Amino acid sequence: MKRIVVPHRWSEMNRVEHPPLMMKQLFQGVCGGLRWLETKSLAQYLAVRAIEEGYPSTPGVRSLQVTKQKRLVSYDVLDCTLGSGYHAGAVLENGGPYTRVVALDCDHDAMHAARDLVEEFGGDRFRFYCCKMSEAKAMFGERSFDAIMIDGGVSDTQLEDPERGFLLDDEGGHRLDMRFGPQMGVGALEYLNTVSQHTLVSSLLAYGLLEYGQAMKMSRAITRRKPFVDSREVLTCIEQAGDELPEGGWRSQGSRRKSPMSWKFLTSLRCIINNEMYELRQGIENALLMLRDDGRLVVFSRLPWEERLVRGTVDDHPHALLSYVEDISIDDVQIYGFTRHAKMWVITRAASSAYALKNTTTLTEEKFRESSVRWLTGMYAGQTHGFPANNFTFENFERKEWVTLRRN
Amino acid sequence: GYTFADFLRRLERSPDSHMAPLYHEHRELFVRRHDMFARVISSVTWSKGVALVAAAGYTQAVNVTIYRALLARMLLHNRHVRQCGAGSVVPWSAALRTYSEAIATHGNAVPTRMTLSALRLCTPARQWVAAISLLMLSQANDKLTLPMLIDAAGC
Amino acid sequence: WFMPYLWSKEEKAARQKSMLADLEEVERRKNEHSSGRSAPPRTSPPPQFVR
Amino acid sequence: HKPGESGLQAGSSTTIAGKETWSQFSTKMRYGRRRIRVIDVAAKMSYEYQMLRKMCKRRPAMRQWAVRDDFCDMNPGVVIMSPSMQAAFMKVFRMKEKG
Amino acid sequence: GHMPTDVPRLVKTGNTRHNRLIFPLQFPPATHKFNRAFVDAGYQRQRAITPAEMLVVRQEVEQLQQRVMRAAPKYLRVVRDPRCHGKVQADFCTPEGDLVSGRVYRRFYGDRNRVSAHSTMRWQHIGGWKLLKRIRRGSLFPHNVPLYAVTKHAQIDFPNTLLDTKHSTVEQTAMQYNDPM
Amino acid sequence: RAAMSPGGFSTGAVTEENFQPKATGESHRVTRGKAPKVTMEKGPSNLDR
Amino acid sequence: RWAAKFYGQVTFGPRNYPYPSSRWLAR
Amino acid sequence: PDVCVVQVCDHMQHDQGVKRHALTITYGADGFQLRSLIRRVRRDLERQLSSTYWQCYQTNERAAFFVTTKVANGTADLLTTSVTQQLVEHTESMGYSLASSYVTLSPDVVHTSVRMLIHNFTFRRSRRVSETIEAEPNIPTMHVGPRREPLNAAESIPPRNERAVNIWTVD
Amino acid sequence: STNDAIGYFLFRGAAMYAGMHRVFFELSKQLPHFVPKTMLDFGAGTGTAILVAKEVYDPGSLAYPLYRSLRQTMQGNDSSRTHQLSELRYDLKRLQRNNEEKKKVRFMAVAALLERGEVDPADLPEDLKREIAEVATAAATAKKDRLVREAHARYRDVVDGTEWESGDPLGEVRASTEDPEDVIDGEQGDGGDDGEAAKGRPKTWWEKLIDVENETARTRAARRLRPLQEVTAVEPSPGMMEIGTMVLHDDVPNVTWKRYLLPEDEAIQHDLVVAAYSLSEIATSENRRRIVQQLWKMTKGVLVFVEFANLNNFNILMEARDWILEEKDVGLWDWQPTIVAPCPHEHRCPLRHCKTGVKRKRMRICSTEAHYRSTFVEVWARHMPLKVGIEPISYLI
Amino acid sequence: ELYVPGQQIIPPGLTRYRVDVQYQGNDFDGWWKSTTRQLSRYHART
Ligand SMILES: Nc1ncnc2c1ncn2[C@@H]1O[C@H](CSCC[C@H](N)C(=O)O)[C@@H](O)[C@H]1O
Ligand SMILES: Nc1ncnc2c1ncn2[C@@H]1O[C@H](CSCC[C@H](N)C(=O)O)[C@@H](O)[C@H]1O
Ligand SMILES: [Zn+2]
Repeated sequence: MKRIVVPHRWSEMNRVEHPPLMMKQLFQGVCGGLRWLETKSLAQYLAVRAIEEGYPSTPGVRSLQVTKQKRLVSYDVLDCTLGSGYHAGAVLENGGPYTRVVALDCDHDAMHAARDLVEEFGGDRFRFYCCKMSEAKAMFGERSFDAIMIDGGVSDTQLEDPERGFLLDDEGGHRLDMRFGPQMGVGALEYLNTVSQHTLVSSLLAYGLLEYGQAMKMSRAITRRKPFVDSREVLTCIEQAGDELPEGGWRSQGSRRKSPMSWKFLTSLRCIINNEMYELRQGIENALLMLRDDGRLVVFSRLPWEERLVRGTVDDHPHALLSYVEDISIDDVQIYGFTRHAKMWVITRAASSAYALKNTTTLTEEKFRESSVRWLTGMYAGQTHGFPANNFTFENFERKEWVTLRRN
Repeated sequence: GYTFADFLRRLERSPDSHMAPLYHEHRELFVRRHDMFARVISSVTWSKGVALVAAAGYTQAVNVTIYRALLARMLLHNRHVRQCGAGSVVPWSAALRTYSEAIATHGNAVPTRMTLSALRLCTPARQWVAAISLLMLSQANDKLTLPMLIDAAGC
Repeated sequence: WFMPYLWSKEEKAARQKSMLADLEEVERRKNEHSSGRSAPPRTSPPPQFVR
Repeated sequence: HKPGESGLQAGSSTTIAGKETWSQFSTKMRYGRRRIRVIDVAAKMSYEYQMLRKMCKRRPAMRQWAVRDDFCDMNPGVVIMSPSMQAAFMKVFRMKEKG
Repeated sequence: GHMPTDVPRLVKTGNTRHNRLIFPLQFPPATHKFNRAFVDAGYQRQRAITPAEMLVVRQEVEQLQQRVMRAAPKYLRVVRDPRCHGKVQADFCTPEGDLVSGRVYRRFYGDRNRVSAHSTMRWQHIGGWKLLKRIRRGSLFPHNVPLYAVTKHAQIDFPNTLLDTKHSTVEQTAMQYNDPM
Repeated sequence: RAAMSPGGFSTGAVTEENFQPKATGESHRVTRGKAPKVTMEKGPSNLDR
Repeated sequence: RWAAKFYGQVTFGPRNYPYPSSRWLAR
Repeated sequence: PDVCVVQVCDHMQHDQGVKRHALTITYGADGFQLRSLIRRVRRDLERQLSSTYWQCYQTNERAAFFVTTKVANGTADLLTTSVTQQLVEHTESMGYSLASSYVTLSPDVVHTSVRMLIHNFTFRRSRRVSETIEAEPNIPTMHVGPRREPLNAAESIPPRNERAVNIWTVD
Repeated sequence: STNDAIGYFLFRGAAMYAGMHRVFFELSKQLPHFVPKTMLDFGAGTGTAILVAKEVYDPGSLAYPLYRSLRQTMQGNDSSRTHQLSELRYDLKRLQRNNEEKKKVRFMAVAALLERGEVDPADLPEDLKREIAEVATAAATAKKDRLVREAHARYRDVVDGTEWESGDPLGEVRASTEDPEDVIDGEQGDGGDDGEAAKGRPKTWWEKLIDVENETARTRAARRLRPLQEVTAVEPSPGMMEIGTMVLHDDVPNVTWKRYLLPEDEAIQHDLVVAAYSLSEIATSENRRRIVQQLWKMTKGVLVFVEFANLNNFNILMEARDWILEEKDVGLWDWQPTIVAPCPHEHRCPLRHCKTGVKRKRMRICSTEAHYRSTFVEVWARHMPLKVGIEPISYLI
Repeated sequence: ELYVPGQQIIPPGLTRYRVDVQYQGNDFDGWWKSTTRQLSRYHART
């Protein structure tokens, strides 16, 4: 009678979790909306129906044959990145019953946070997969979730782990594999030893920070001095070109433009590997496909290029409307140690006429004269009679393809 | 100049003590290919297989499929010594040693087919305390099945 | 002859300086670091045995 | 462009409220047109069914030579795009204006 | 009266040309109940094709393709497009390291006599006249069928790829005849 | 060539960090310039001291 | 003007290629 | 045997306040269970430092190995004095006692900053003559970045229909 | 850049799609048993070569169905022949079976299973009705793949308003369960020896008919023949990578996007390495002889070079043909390079050394050509409406 | 038959024999040479 256990490693013994960013401000954002009130009105409509048929009550003032039993009022939420599960746990706890959370993550180490949530409540309220946030539309389809919450960046579990990278003040040579999941390729030690000087500059300029006068100085130091045994020889070369790293590490409460070139390089090199420009742009535009009509979308932004991407998407997408943007409360910066520039962008979807709201504020006279030219010259034309264009239509089915679904 | 069949012939004609140099001589076939190691275990004697895994334990990190193919070759040698009539059966001590090396290298990662092969190898020697110990080990790891009970009652 | 005729004195000086700098960098990197891998090995090699 | 009028026709109204520009109308036509019409399965038989239909009508002494000619023809023919490829081809085409 | 061989009979029809005469060794068909009593003289069968017939002939197709795949690395490779004016003439990458140019005729012409048991409609499928007419370059051509007037292209030592065509004519002549200036 | 030559056939333990790759980039049929060799260091005489 | 758009696209090595330095170029 | 000699050959590299060790522990005779020696080193050193800075595996029946990848001066001798204490305490458990020992430090190589610390021990015959399995492979694997396969992909579970009741009691 | 990557994919999309379908048609014919369980794509700018390898080796797990009437969907692979057998059996029951007795079992069992749920009593008095239950379980699993093809997205069952089943939410016991179907040669045991003595039993055409007409063992043959589990794509430029991710993530799930090929990376052994239109795009500063020698050492199975038919590209491909054929006599015979397609002689190519190719540029390229239905982009940029486009390609398997 | 880790492995099917020879050296070209001259007296080894 010998029980077998695998010996724990130091990253497993001294594992730290991620602090809650905002709990009450998220629950009003990711739950509350037009999809929430008609859900809460449907629960009150079913309660007064239950006392009508003759069920036992309390004195108080008011597809196919295997799956015939479908669920009641339940409010389906998708978590693109659960991380430590505090934002995924606030929806199922404070929402009470009739709520669900489907959680995704890039790292398999979030199964520990997914395991601890099922022990409280599971099987019918929690569901977990391991995938990127851009592959959510490919595995859930359009109009799938009543709400979608999106986080970004690195959790505090991956920061303090010496095997996951992200250690700046450890004074020891560890491999600088700073990536969020196994679905990406090379890490930063293998990137900076193989990237050219031109490819590194063009990747740094995509994230706004570390502009062309500063990006060519940091890339000159990398490409000329790259025997890189470990992260320690990289951090000496980075801090020699620019200033030394701040004492706050990755989380610096200073200004964005007043931050040193060493912090601007390391925060952008983290974004180069995991491709946060592609992951957040496709994570937002697929979420507006997967949302229901008048749903809610919550995206957290902690970087100034992320504030341009959320602002740039909602003005051009013909369903997205920014409900409100909330900054981080000042008390959560002290006890938890978050970034002061962290905002919460609560985006809602429109049923129709989303551009009629945006033309109230943003409609200039030069936009009106440009719109007259594009109708006269016909620049709003697409393609219909080409080879791939004849097989494409809108979301509503035609009369020609309803006869196809009868036989198929 | 040489193929895998000539290498298998050189392995099957050489003695067991020469399992260590040739494995270290042609280690380009074994250092990254577990399929080649499984094929080279399944094509030779069981004693040459346990000599090869004893040589490879100090160099590489062998998987559970290696010990699975080793127990499969030992069961096939038991079948051949049942059908032909000459030679000795595979000793239960070698089967317990192989299963113990697999359970010390890979803990709670071996299938129950490993325990089934170990019980089928401990069956013709009528070693029942080994079956009781294997049942206790498998019950402590929360994996106790009915064919394991069948083969332990056969032991 | 057209390419040295087009170049000035400081351009040819910069060309020779960059050529000698890249040459000595390549020579010191092939004398110090071996076997490629685009990375130093970070660990001393394990002890070899006579087989 | 008022949302009541169609895009190919032209509206006669001169009002401004509740109307989108044609740069914005071109956005929602590139956005909303993502779907492929349903392929009729029963209308077109499979290619393995069509060749085995022809092998039954051939003489059995001549069947070995038709297999040799079908094997030695390494050209698939006119390669039309699969609907998985046609969806990816239009996904790139709908992310930017035609101009 | 032809005895089955696998050695092609080379009939030299002139300088740099010869004639490859080999015959593709016809096999008997399967003896299952769907091949039996097949109406061959009619050519207008209206008998109902059961799905049992299509699954039997599917396994016969896999047996015949497994037989033709064993001879597949011994086949030729059509490298230039065939011309078709009665005869079919193409260029082939042989499995000997040679570039030949052979002709395929529609009607039967044996190595010893013209007498045979085939029609013209049969032998146009046997000898690959229907095959080589319909295939373009990059596909296989059998070695077992006879090839008429095969001429081997001359070879040089240095590759002709990435060679300048602005050379003079007498040095392009010296370059192509393997004796450069 | 004698200073860098290992005595006899020698093998060590394998890990994912130590590789010794076959990434040469030239032909394997040529062996001119491929042997491991030390640079010759001759010490000074006492006249040079 | 379409050819000058790719000048910011080439690598820094063969960018100024008829001249060794890029300081004395036309800016 | 009646005596036991343990020769340890370090390979040091120093770059301005850091060290880099490579200890090849070697015993004098066969019979010493070095699998129990290494698992004493692995349990002691996992609580102090992560496995991303050091590895420890067996290379022979009478030889072991241990490395350290460029840590600071206070961290490196923390590892070597923890290895050399589990070296003697494993041999004290065999029935021996440390008779004598010595240490030798070598100068630098003529072009590199590489040292060789020779540490030798000598023991003598002192003694007159259902636990938990903790399983780990001999040659360890590197945990660089995220995991490629999930946490439950390592362990194996039987099917639920084949599961039986426990015939021994479990408390 | 990403603006160049849009115009590269919209203009060369159907051209590279047809050029890869030409090579995989010959690879499925010449090597029928090959299933590339892991795939590397060198220089995968746009994922056309990964998408066709999904279409050739796994036509059933795509989001959208293939046009079944085409010759390009008739491959020789074991996974393709399994999917073609299901589509053939659909055509047999619809066309070659005039009896409507198939309908009589369907609409009765639909009416039977609907009425036993809430009106009729239990199935306990009717004995030996396991033929109804095991078909209805198999018909239910046929409905699960039916809704995936209608919605063009897997994991649609959790989207629906059905209740989630309690137990295993994370998928831990489904990914770690012991399969009872994989039995190696030693794990089988204690059977009648007449089954192992009598060889050559299923040689009759009748026993072959029962081998294919049942579908319970075909799914067991498909779970072992996993066609594409892990796919690795290599691309240095970020403009191509973010558009190649948009192509592949809808139909090819879990694709690892590496940014650079390292000399460290050749310790990972893949079944298929595809360098599609990438050997010509390697810059002159990088040693191309090192890269194509590294790509050969990452192959368990097939290494596929596909290039456009050009004078500079054919010289690159013929040099890469000579560099890999130089690795013949280095070691073990079973790992030496063999040319499967197109050139069968393994000497120098006679068209590369012909007499006529000195002064004639047309007799220089040992290539082939693929035909395709051109899109609206190609007929706009070439000013002529080509309903059939021509893509000449040089390939090497 | 035991194995020691530095012994000469003789491949199967072959057996090693010791030959003791002598030659004059003035008449021969010597033993085997590695590289011969490029662009009467034979080697003793051949
Ligand atoms: N593109 C992406 N798709 C899915 N998960 C991602 C992702 N990028 C990062 N992640 C994951 O998100 C985690 C950090 S998000 C940080 C906060 C945490 N999610 C929370 O709710 O409290 C990391 O562990 C990372 O693995
Ligand atoms: N040296 C190199 N190493 C790796 N990739 C390279 C490379 N040189 C060029 N490439 C990449 O290879 C790609 C070839 S374009 C071909 C795209 C894709 N293989 C297809 O056929 O659909 C280019 O996008 C380029 O970015
Ligand atoms: Zn050729």
